[PDB]
Amino acid sequence: GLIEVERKFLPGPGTEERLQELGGTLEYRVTFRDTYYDTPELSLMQADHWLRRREDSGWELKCPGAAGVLGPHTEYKELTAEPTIVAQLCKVLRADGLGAGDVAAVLGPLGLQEVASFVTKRSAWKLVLPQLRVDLDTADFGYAVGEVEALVHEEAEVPTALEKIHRLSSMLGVPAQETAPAKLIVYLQRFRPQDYQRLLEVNS
Repeated sequence: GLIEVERKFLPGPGTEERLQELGGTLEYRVTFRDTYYDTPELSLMQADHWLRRREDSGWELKCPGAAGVLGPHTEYKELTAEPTIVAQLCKVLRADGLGAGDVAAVLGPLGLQEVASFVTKRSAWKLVLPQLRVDLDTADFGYAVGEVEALVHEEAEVPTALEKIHRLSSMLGVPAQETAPAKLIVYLQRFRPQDYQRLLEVNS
């Protein structure tokens, strides 16, 4: 139950320089491979849940922290304990008690399948005020996207995190009303358009 509060944006030529000028430091660069999973009907995505396997690492379910109330794609609790990931997968897909301690065992009984696997290179920036993060991601299919991010522990901490993230974003030059899609979504646009389209359709 670590809570990610986030705002994606398309980085510009001056993004990194502005981050430096604000006292930000580049903490690490990292390449990782992620495989995303869903049912044929895309039940998780439609529920704004995001299941992936970080290759060589472990599983993660992103669970929306304020569905309905907040605008979408703003707040996620990141589940990494597999017994909890399973419990929650069964909850959203409406399967019963499976008796499952692990996701791999749960994949077939729940009708979950691989929908994407791709490599990302990340530059991870921190701002040391108690801290904000700015990840700059370039996926292996050419899409560059950024994310201003706060990690909190309490849902009570979320309104403040939002304000902080909104304010950092302005200072980086991101128009109040700009949005940018997740890497996964540009992946579907490019390689599985029929899935991208069904997601825009059913979301109307």
